[PDB]
Amino acid sequence: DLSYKHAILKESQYTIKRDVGTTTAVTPSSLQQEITLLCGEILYAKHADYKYAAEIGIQYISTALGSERVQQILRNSGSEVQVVLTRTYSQMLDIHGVEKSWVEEIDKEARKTMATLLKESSGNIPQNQRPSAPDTPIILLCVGALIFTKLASTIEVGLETTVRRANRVLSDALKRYPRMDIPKIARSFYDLFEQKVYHRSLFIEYGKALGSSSTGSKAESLFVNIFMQAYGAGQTMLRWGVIARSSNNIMLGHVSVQAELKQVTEVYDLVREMGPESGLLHLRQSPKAGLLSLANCPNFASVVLGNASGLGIIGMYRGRVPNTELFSAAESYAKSLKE
Amino acid sequence: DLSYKHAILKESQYTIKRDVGTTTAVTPSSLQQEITLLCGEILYAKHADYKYAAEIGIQYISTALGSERVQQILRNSGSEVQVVLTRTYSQMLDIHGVEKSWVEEIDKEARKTMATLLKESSGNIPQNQRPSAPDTPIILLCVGALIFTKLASTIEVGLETTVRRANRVLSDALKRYPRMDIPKIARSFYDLFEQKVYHRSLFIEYGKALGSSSTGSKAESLFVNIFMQAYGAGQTMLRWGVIARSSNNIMLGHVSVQAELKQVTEVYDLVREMGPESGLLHLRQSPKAGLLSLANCPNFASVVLGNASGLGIIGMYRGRVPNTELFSAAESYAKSLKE
Amino acid sequence: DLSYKHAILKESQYTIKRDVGTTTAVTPSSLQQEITLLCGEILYAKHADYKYAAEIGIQYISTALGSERVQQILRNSGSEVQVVLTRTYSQMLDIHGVEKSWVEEIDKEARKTMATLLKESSGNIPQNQRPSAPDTPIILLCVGALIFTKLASTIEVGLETTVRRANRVLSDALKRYPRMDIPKIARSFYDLFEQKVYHRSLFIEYGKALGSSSTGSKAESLFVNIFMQAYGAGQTMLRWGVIARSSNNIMLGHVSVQAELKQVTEVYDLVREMGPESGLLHLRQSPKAGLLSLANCPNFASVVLGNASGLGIIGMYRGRVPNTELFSAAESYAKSLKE
Amino acid sequence: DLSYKHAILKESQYTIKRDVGTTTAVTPSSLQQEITLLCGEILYAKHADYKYAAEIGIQYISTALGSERVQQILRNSGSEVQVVLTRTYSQMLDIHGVEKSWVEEIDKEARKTMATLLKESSGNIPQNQRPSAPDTPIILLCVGALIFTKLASTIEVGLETTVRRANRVLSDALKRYPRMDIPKIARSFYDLFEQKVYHRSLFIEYGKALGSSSTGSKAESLFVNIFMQAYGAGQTMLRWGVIARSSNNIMLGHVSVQAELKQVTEVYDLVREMGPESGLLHLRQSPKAGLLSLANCPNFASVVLGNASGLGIIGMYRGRVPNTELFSAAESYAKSLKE
RNA sequence: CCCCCCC
RNA sequence: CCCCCCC
RNA sequence: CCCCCCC
RNA sequence: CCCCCCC
RNA sequence: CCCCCCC
Repeated sequence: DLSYKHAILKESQYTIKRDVGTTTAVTPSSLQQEITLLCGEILYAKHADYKYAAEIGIQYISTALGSERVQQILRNSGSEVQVVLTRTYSQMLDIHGVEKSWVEEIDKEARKTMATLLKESSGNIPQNQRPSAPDTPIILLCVGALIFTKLASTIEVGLETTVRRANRVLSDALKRYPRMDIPKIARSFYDLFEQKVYHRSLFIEYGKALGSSSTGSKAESLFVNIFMQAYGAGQTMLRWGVIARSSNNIMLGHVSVQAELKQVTEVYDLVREMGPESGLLHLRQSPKAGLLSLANCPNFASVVLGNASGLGIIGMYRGRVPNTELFSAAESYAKSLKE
Repeated sequence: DLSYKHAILKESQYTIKRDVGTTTAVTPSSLQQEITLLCGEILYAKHADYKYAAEIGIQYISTALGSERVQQILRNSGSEVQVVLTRTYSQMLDIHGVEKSWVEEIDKEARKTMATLLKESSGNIPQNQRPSAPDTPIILLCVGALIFTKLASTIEVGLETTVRRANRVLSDALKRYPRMDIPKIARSFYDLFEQKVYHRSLFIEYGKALGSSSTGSKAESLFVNIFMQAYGAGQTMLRWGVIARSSNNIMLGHVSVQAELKQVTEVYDLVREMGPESGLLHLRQSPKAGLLSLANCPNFASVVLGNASGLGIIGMYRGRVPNTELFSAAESYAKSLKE
Repeated sequence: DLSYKHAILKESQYTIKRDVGTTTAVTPSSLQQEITLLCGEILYAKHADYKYAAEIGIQYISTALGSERVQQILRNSGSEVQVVLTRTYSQMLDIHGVEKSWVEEIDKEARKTMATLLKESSGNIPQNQRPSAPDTPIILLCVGALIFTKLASTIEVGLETTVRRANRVLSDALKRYPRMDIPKIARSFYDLFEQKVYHRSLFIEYGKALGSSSTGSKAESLFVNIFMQAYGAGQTMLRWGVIARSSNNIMLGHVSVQAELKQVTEVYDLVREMGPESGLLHLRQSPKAGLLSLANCPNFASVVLGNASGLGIIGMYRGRVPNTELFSAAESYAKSLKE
Repeated sequence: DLSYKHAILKESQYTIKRDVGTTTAVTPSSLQQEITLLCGEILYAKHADYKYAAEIGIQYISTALGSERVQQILRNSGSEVQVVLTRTYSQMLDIHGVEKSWVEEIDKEARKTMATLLKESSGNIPQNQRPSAPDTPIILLCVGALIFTKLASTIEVGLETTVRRANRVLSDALKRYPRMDIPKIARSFYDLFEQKVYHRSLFIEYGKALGSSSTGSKAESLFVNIFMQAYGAGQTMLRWGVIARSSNNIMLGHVSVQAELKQVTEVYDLVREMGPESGLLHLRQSPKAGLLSLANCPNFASVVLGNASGLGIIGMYRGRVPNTELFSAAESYAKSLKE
């Protein structure tokens, strides 16, 4: 059945159309040196409103890939959003859907903070501490990638995890910019990813275009590391299933587990059939996701969760254990094997 | 998963573009006999500023490979830096991005030192002690290759190791040039490698074009020896893992180590899949590096570090030991086997 | 039937008469050295109005072919437009149908830009950067030829494609003239081609008189390359049909495809019967075009479009697929053969 | 389509007219014994200005073919240049477009060098070392033919290749004339070929009139060897395509390659249709060149370039690889077959 | 009615 | 637009 | 550039 | 319905 | 996030 369902979904002669009357903003590569400034003036000043930081990160992505490539990416993502270009005025940027009041506020706040830290201090600002640093857009996109790995999770868990992991992953940027509010920027990125779902596809295309590069700075290598940490998002049950098989859990040989193993292997075969893009299904909110669910094998899922709980892997996972006896037996065996 | 991640990174139909508006300097082979002089006038005099010694070494590399081949190397490294040629003036060199004041200072300092060592002494300067010696550019590039092997490490460790190893590796050059400041030249080379990342690719191409040569002087053989000592940079955990497997450590048979051995072998298979260029991934700061990390196998890494500590190989390695009990048990077994 | 229709259209003893009371402008060869200046003063300055750039390109064509040959070309194109010669005044040109205010504005804007770029800069303007360069009329006609290849398409697609292709085809001219507005010049050329349809015949005659030349500059070779890229305009279905036959698509052997293959071969026989001038039928808007339509073979057209979609050739083609089942089957087989 | 494009270009009832008000210089055969002297006084002396050496070689060509035949050659090349004859004065030559100051400078420099090498030396100048040697014009035309083979390439590559190949091809002349500056003479010939394009036709006519001769010296045989090495200039992709077909590359059987093979064979059929003069199309800058481009078959071109790269033939070819996956696969297969 | 991609 | 290696 | 042995 | 830990 | 010793 599962192969037939995927065959129906894949073999479609008709293309969906959505967001027909909508538009979005991009910034041409000719403005990259400008957007960098903006992407850094968000980082070293303490701003009251961090509402469009995610849009500025996506603007930098658009400068990197190019306006035409970004339009093509949005078009092939199933969304008929018409790209609107970015202009300059007196210079500053007039990004579509980003209020000019916001851009002026961010610029003025950063200029005032820079003046205050230059007047009082000894005037020895290093090359990495200024807003026009060239890795500041990647530093903002690193907060974006941290909150990207938690798009399958909830908002509160995502924000808490982003802040916790960014105090260590982004320690160097925090030292360079003492006053960068990872919570508010992470909230902005979560809002962008939820509202504009095609920007998940744009962000993934940037991740690919960055990982495929021949050279990169440490900021881009960090961004790619986090982006790849997001790969199996929304499918931790499959990873824990292969973990359970590697652990040689005895309760995998139970009668009901052996009964469901056929369709479990069917799900894994479907994973292989989709191939490399299967991992990005839940990150993209591809409607095709959910063909990879193991919820139709309650006993296998309970055994997998029990094995994970025994090994300590389960952590604070919020999934359901359908069959509690199998869960407890698997947990006991996994603890025994671990000890 | 790891094979799929590498498949995504490798199978990219789009090329990255960076350093679009930037330029760099090369020196044509027709100026090699001139750059040699410069590359040696850095070595036998005591200079206040050693800021661009690395750029002069890279200039000699550009003379060796050729301007067009160097432009091609920079282009295929993912960087759209426009090569700027080198000219002469009254003769001395006007290298782009190298201030003419610096070149004049180095030349004048070397001429004054030569006059002082000729007026006072008996006038018996041998053929190897003069700045126009033909192995002086390779002697400078040897300090560069020593600091090249420490690009994955930190700056202070790199400089300390460079000086310590250069007092023995480069003893003959030090005898020939009593006043050559390995610390400042090493600092210059570290600065060049950090700022201009495409010059890592140029330096690797010189290493290949030198190792592939049919003949070479002892300086070039030394440079190739050091360059090959840099091969596995940034991946000492994989080397220590194969060391642990060769040592037949009993704690490799632990439950958790045997649990993680599958994905460990996956990392090694990915190493084989990339092939010869895998070793140069961290040296080049290829963003694709980090697919070879064993950080997702904490128990295997702890066992490997314990085995290394028992054998005395660990030295002063600064990696983390995740599971301390496995580390201590492996260290005890490794010491027992060593004794 | 199709041969009979073409026989009726071809065997006509009566000549049509149109544009009887209309006139058009030409420029004699004696003014070529003057028109060149104008054709280049459009290219290196930033003009508010680019309305008659196409007429200036056509004026240069008229200088190249000659006034009498141009009148003959207009007469044999089915249009009874009376040629009006070009005069000079105080020197500048008074082209018929081109307001003297426009010519004065273009000349003054170019002179002011030249004065600004000479006063501020170091006064080292090369021979190719000045308006009086002899390939500037061909550079303008290259934008005209780019928008010529998109006369069967729509206006927006034509302009987008012209700009995209001119950033690469005309990179050297863009470097020579940093401020040349390919969008506005392309709009002017599209307007000319739509309003004055006999100028399509003039432009084709220039393409022939240029391709037949024994020698030419790189600009003229580029113009001929683009002009020949326009050859099969308006008939991509025939090209994709021969592509499908070359691909040996199995769905070509379907019952309905084999039913329609007879009249399909009739269309191809008509193509051969018309011969070399068949390709220029849609470019010229020859009313005889439409005898080459494959719209009366819906199943063959659907199979051809499916084959193109499978091979990736279809791109973003906007034609209709009549029979969706054949389209999908052909697409599946074409993808299978491609893989 | 390609056959129709060539049919349009070939079937033209109108002849182009260019260079109407221009003139050029020829030298009658009655002055050959004089021009020989000049053509050799360029070779054994060290001249500050080598500006018109190419014009002197072309003058010798004009003496060889004859003034009337040279005028006819210029006329049938599509250029309406009026031949101006050459006169003598007190003897020396007054060549049109060649300043008499230049001729006097060359003659005086050669006479002074001859006096210096006769006064100091033992006075045993052999018959081949004097300027009046009868193969000196052919020795100059050999540098001209070396730079002729690189007219499709760039200026810097052409000059570098000319010098590199002339140190070996023209070793005997270099021994006879120690001070002959192949770089400056090659620059002069490149300038002539770029400025006066009809002189490419004259130079080709000399190549034909020399190859058709019943007897010749070793200089003329060398000139014909180089001239024939120039035959396929500007079309190395076709030669590499037939090389790939000879290599039986498996990736030629790919789906897209087999898709494009039809129009590829169309290009080759057009090559056969034009016949012997097809090779000289790019050398002559015939505007008809570009009908032979394989740029409209990106997958075939990528496979051909990959095969060449595998066999080591690609060298340092600067063409584009459109489809990188096909290029890499073809390169791998070609290396495997080579090994 | 016809046309509609890429180069 | 085209061209781009070696001999 | 080409040629290059033996009979 | 699906998802849900850690890095 | 990754890296981190010695030669």
